[PDB]
Amino acid sequence: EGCCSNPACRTNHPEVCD
Repeated sequence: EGCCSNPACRTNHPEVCD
């Protein structure tokens, strides 16, 4: 996926990766 690594794109919206 595309935001599940950089912890800051993840924590913004995480359901689009985890």
